[PDB]
Amino acid sequence: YKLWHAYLTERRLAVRGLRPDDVAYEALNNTFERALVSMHKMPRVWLDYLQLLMDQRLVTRTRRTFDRALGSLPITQHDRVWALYLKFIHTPGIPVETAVRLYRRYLKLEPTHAEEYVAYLKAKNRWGEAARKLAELLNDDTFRSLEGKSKHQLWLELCDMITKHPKEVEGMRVDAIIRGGIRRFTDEVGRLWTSLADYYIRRGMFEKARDVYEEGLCSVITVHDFSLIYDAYTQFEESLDDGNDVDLRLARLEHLMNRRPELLSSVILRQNPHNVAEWHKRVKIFTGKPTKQILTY
Amino acid sequence: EARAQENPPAFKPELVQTIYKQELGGASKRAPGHKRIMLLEISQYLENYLWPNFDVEKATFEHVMSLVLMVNEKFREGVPAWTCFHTREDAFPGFFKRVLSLKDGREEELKLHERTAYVLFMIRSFQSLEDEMVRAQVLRLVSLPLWHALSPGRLQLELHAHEALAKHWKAAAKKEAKETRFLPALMDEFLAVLDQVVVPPSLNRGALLYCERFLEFLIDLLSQLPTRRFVRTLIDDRQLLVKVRMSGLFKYELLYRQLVDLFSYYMSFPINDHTGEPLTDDEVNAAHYEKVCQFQRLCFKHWQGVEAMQELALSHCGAVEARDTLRRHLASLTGEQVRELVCRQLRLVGEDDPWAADGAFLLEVLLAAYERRRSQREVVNEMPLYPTEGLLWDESQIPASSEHYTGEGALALPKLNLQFLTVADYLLRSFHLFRLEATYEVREDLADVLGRVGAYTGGRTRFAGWARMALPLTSFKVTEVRKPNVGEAKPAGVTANVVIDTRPLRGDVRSEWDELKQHDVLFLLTIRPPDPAEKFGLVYVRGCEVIELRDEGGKLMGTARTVTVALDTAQYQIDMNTMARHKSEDPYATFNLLMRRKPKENNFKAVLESIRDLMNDDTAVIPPWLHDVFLGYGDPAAAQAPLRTVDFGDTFLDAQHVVEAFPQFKVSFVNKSGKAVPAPPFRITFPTAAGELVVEAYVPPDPGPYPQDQPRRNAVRFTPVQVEAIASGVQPGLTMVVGPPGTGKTDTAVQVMTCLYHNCPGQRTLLITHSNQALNDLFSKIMERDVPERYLLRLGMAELDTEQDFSRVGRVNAMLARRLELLAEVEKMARQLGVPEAESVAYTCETAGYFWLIHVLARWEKFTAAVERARAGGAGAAVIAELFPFKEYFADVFAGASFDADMERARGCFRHLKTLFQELEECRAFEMLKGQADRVNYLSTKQAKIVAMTCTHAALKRREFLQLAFKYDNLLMEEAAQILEIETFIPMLLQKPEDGVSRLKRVVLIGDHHQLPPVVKNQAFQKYSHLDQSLFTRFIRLGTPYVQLNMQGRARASLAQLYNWRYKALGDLPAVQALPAFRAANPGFVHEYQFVDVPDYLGRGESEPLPYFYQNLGEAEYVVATFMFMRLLGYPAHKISILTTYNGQKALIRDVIEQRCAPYPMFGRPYRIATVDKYQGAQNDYILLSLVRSRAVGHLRDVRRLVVAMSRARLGLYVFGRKELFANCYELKNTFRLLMARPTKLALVKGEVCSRQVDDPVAQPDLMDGVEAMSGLVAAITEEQTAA
Repeated sequence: YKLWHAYLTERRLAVRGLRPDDVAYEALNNTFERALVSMHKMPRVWLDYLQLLMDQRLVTRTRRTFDRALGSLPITQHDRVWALYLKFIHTPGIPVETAVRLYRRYLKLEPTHAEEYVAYLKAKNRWGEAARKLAELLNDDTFRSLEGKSKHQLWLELCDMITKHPKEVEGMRVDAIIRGGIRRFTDEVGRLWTSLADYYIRRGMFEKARDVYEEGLCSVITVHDFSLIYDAYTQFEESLDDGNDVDLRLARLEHLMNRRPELLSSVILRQNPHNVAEWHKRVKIFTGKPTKQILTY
Repeated sequence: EARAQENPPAFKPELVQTIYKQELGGASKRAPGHKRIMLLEISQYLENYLWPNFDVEKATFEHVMSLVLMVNEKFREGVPAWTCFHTREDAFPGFFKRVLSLKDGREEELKLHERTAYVLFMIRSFQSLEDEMVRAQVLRLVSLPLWHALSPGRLQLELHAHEALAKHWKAAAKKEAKETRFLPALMDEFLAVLDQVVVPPSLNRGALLYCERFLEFLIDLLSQLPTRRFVRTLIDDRQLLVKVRMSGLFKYELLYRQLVDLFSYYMSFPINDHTGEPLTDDEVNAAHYEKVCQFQRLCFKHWQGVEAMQELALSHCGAVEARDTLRRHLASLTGEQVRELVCRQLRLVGEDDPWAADGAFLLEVLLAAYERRRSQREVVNEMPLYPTEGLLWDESQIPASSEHYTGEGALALPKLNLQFLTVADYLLRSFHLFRLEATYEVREDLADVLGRVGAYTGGRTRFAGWARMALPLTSFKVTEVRKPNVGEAKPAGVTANVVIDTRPLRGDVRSEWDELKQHDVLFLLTIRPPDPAEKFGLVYVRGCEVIELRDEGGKLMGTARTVTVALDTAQYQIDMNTMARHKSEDPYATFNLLMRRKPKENNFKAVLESIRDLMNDDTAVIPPWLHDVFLGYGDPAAAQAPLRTVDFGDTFLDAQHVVEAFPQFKVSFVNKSGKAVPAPPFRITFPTAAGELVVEAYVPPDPGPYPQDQPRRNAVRFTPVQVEAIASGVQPGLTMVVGPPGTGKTDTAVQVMTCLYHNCPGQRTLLITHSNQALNDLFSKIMERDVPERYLLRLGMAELDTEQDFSRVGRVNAMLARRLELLAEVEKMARQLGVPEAESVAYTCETAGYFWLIHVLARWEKFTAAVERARAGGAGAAVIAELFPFKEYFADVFAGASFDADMERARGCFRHLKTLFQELEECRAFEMLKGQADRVNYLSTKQAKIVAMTCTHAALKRREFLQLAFKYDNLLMEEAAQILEIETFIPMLLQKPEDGVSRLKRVVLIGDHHQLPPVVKNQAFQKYSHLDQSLFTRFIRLGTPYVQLNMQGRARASLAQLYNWRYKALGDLPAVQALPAFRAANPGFVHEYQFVDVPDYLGRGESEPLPYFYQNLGEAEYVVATFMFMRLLGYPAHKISILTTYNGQKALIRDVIEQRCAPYPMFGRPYRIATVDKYQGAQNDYILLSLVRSRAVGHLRDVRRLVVAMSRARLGLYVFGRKELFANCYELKNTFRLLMARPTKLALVKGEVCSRQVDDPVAQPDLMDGVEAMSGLVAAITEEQTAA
């Protein structure tokens, strides 16, 4: 093995400088295979042959050799192999598909490498898999981020990754997940409502965003959430048969501008359901419509 | 005996009238008595007197009543109920017409209960529409003109929504110019009858049973697509369910309520009226939003004088789409405003409907019509898997009287005979059937165990007794309450810690307590002794699944032992919400007993979970050419991309034989076999004149220089039926094999698997059975053909009884041992080739691949290119032996005769070395996956080319299989007539879809739809829901084309003809006709088969010492005397076996065998003393059947059990029972009539053998005329044998 070490080192020193398509490369690789005939349990020479085959760039030969080497060594030393073959996934010219499958093989043995995976997907504009794995790890509640990100941090990441890539997640349940997260996010309810509304907007389902903002105003608890959500709704009405439609735009904008004191009063009371003085002012908000004042009394 | 008289009596109606004036229900208000009906129908009252002489000029109420009650009792008993009317249908239509008015009789004209029986007969007709004569009766009531029963606006909107129907509608009118409202008048009469019940000193049970039967009839109507197609809108306009909700019969605090729940689940099912397809969720949303929008528009246009209505109209759909919003926008309306809205603007009720003048009813109709309701998938996903006390005792759903289910009541259980709406409906019905069938056995287990507990008072509970099936829990508290998944409104996981005491261990009970493993089902039961629910005060019973046993260190791996068990989180969440809203107790702390049960008999909950996952799977991943076949609807079109040319190989032993097998197929023998005459193997090509097959002979590529390396061969001279079955299995599609008794199913199936392994080396075979013995026989036949044991494996949860182990650990052992041998072989190969460092090439598995390329292949290429240059030279060809580079390896070669010969020998030895290296590379997995379980996963997922298992194991393993990336292309299954529906459909989805379409290409199902069906613990589920009918039998019932195995080769033909009449052209093989082992008669009896009469025995015949324990001491004594006389004749006792059609006969027979013969040195014991159904597939030389029953014919009248118990013999059968009892039943007569063709007295020869079956015996044949003479004979004979 040390004799084999000298042999392999001398071979790799001797073929250093020749072209990749020389006989010498295959000869040194065959000598390395003859060495692994004896030393299947050797992580050192295995990583040596693996880095040398990386310098060969033989995707399929290095692939078969990696698949054989990881299985030939006990688990406790494949780590020194992972940081090797992982770097190979970062090497260009091989399929992204093989990288994805090898990542699925890796993250099933040590899942704490999750964020690295996410980065590569962000590094490929494959948002339909990035957001998918992010929502996966967003419900695997035991997961502990490697970069120190909060569950809320990856949550905002997945919110943005759904909203900006509303076409890319086709096949997934964005609506239910964002809703149940609004049942898990207590600090950004208005933000989540507005984000899901914009995600429904960017898919041409304006009525779905309008119903979203409706259930948001009917679901908000604090004044910030209803303020931000109704501000989004007013901007959406302002932005979204030509003359009749422009006048309907003006009419709904007038609607919501007449409405903002109404709803802001509503959430002022959502904050303090027994604040009688704000009830005084909100009763005065409804002068001219005495039915409203009787209802508010 | 009356119809066989020379002058048969002329048919007379006076006798019928006399019968009606009595024992017949007609004249009465009460329904006809069942015992009398049993006496009458079993007397063939319909098939012989009623139906054969029935006429319109003679028909009345009494005749139709007798016929309807007889048809009902015939369906209740599971006998043919249509053949008599199909034999003579000239009068079958007219009665049917007079049937409808009989159902359309007004109240007090004809008996109510008689009209309930009429409704039941009409339900059976609507459910038996597969018959043509019944089809001509159901068509005119189930056709398009049924829309002529609708309101004018109803049909107008119907033609406006789908305009293209209107044209055909006019055609109907045109067709008229040169029945439709039967269901509608029935529904109006049903609403009236219901209204005639007092909601709140009691009403008649007739009305309740009528409503329940009508709900069952409507359920069967709307569970079947073709009849519901146009009855759906008819029942919708009929507003029947809306009344059924706010009826008086409904609020009566049960059967009608559950059947109305079934009707509500069915009438809103997501199935398309004309398209017949399942509607998506977006379609449902669009339909609900459309109708709601229309309603809003109507309110805007018709309700402008009512502010609230206008506000509701102005609001979006989703705001007013709920029930709260519906109740919040109406009660402001006057009755005229509600009528204007509902009848004119929305048209939900015709202005001419008698109920269109009632305010509250109209409001209720409006509320029912408009509400966002959750889908069926949501309803299923919100269901528990385990029941509580509300279902455990209720015989309305889960049965008490269900063991004694007479057929007389309706039951709220969905039943499917030929198909379903779609796939999801079948899945829900099968899962519900499995749950409700397991429910009765769970009730039995709990009742017995908590009876054994002897629970008594103390506000405590003290146990006078103990149960090995139930231990009292000492501590019980839930520790794990997970948050819901998004969308889900229930817990994601509920576990609880439960600690109980060993108490008196008794070196067994304590060990059993430890037998808990993960997923095993236990139950926490809370009971309150008042002194079975009344007995021990059992209140709550909730089940759980132990996840792991916790050791004394807090890790989920004295006498106090604790477990973490996961309970039903959905039922738990329901109970929690109900506690929070209704202040109810938390039963999660009130449990005080924990009970577990058997591992084999506790598979229900896991199968429910798998059926639920199948109910949640995104797509119908089944091949679309099989969804319609499994649906029972559409042309099967799944029979055999037909591969024209396929390799049959070792199928035919001779070229001539292949031609002989198929009568319609021409022989074009292309002889490339190197022999003068055609020889195996052979290739057969099928055309696409055209009845010709092109046969190309082939030579198997040499496997090397070793003669023992030659591949094995199949040897069975398969007949044309077996050849056609293997051919259908060889081409893609559905193959249905109906194989008779001993017709060679296992051989043809193993040949099919071998041809699959051979013609397509990239495809695998999935083998699914019902039993482990079937897999044993399949593997015993597989090893007998050239199929690599490295490519076959069998999974199971047992005894290894073959020579080889196809278990996963057997695969691990084969892989490891062959890996060690292979490395040594490689090392030997190197050393001999003079390669330096020969240890380094064989040291590493990967290296061996480099040695193959550099040292083996490159020596072979130099050899071939040297031998070609030498052959060109004209030098002696021995040159192959001179140049061959592997001479020292193959020392443990070339003939020099011809160029091609030595080239083939060299190529073969090279392919041998290539196979050695390929097996090394294939076993590299065991050097890459250390753990044996990882190696099992690697074998099933990558290497295995035939993966075998059973139905229960496949159900348990579907989840983990689809998880572990399992793949398989073609599947074969035996016992296809004994596998429950879900158990045979399950093995199709043990893997995910590829590109969105199924990878399944061949579905081979072999069985006998004439043999015994699957097992049901509860005899009520077969009576009511017909759940024992298998999927293969249902397919064949629809008209699935099947190859009929018609060559029996294991039993005597004179014995075979006793049951071969149930099959198509099932004959006898050459050996059964020619082998003297079949022409040998039985010693000690003149005849090789005889029916033995058994009269009363001291005033006793069939007796029942216990409840339901039917035995016959006399026939048992006679069978024991026969077996003892045979064992005195020297017959091998273990070659003779005793079976019985009731377990009581087997128990009494065991007692008598252990009392009278037991300690004898001359007398042996039978092979098996067991049951007819407990002898399925088994065989002996001599069979002795006990027909103990004498008063009731019993379930031995079934054709399936008759065939089974008639084909359990190979050489000799002795059947002992009341002959007149069995002769009186027509269904078994075809067999029984044969048994009457010989004497009914025991014919023995106490002095004898080499006699022939037909030839005259050369000794005096003695006759025993009764069991007493048999006993005297056996006593005296044994006495004379003992002094010798």
